[PDB]
Amino acid sequence: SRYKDNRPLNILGIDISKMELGRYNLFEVSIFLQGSYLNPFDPQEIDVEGIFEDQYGNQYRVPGFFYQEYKRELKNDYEYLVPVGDPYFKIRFSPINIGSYKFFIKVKDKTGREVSSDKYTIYVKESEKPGYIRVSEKNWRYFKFDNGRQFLPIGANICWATSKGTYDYDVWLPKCAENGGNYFRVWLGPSWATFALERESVKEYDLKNAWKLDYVLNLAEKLNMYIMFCFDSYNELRYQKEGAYPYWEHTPHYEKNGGPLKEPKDFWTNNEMIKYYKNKLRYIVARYGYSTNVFAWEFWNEVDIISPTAFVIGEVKKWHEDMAKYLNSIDPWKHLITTSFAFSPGKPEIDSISGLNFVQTHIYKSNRYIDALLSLIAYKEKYRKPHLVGEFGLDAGGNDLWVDPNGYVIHNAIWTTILSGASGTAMSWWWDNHIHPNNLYFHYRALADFVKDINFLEEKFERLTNYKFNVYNREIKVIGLQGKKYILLWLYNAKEAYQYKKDIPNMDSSKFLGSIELLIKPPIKVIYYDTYRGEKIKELDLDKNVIPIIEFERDLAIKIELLG
Repeated sequence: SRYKDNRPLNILGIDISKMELGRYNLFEVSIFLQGSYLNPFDPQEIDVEGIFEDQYGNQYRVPGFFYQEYKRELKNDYEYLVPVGDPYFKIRFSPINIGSYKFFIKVKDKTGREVSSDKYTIYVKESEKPGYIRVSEKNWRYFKFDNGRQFLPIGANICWATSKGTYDYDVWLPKCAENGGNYFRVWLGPSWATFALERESVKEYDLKNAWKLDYVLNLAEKLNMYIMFCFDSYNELRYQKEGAYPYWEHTPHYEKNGGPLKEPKDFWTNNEMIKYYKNKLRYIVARYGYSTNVFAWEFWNEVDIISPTAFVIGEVKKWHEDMAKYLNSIDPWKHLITTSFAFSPGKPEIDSISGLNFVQTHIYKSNRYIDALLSLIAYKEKYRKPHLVGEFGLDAGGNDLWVDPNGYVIHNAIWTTILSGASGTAMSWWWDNHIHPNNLYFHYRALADFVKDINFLEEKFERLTNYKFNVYNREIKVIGLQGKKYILLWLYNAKEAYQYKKDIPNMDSSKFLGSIELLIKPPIKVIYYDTYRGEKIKELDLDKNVIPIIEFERDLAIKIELLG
């Protein structure tokens, strides 16, 4: 309770960021107040709210949150944050409709006293922003923005920084975005994470780390990138004796460290922990919910590998059901909600929860991972909601960095996942020690440029099924999608695709190798696409349904337009 107050409840002053702003832009109110509370992060101690109403009958009840300003510097080789001024409270709002809004501020503290402001009027004009990300109503395999444009996530995990903190995101994110990236994932736990809110306590949240997350969210806003926020990771609830980077002994949840829990099993049902967790969800909604650059709220990283002493399937299921209902109810903008598993097929009792809007896969597999991805994507179509391969690599142990410096594994996975029908790319690990130093972003640029003009929401793509290969003395395989106006093929050499010691293909020749016959109606236009240089190699107008395959080293993309 370092931030306690014991004065009669009064609003002292307010600052309004701007009285006119654009659709989906941030409207920020800053509030100085005094009152009686032991913990500004607990709504039973102090409850700040903004009540906003448009001219179309919609009301928004926006929780407010405690804030400390900082000034950042790169002091030697680490980020250093200097506090500026006293902490105070904020309300962060984003308008969905344009036009006029009225709003007022309401505050209640532990004494039961309530105070309110007068009503203020603001004006919202049209903007370029596409809105929040939702599941597509036209094709449940994919995401959309509110404005109807597709959101096809292309990117990687970028879940924490080095000691350089936000200065690492200053480097990684512009490089990702200039190479077709629009997506990343960050971690808000365990307590060592860059953006850890529960750093020293589960009752009070870390204002420095929350400020870093502000900064990175603002950078995503400037770069048109969209972020999955992962609230907790399994390490928090895994005992030392169980390995796999366990952190229970160090986590603030444990009674040894000041928390309410005697053991991780009690996380799911302890009333005090549930209350604190709901307070955390309220803080996250208050501080970040306004942002259309929040793609999704993710409760857990790999909740199935918490301690086996703590995983009770019915309790974990009920907790996800109840927390998804609570989060949705307090989030004025109704962001997407998900969770994840280490077990690649996931847990159907949890994945089928209606309140989880999409499902995920994590998979680290060294052999025949192309087939594994295809199989998992086919399997999870049973849920009739989008599927994000949210973690991918060869080996949780990092063998990738030594065996595949050119990123062929990432390359194979991102092409496989997009052309197998998943909602976006397989999302690599190793952002800091592999993707960036090896400059692997070109793989994403080539894929992004291949799919950029295809509307997955309209094509009614199905996996390619009726094809005949005529290829002699080479074992070529195909992953493909057949749609209303396009067929998209990724062809790979089953031998070479899993061999990583070779230099990046430099395609010079374009000899004839073989053919693929497809069930289509001429005429058609065939585009051959170099998946490494990210460019068209050759274009062929065809009057029959036999598509030549030109020579390639490792893999080749083909885009076929149904003209007839």
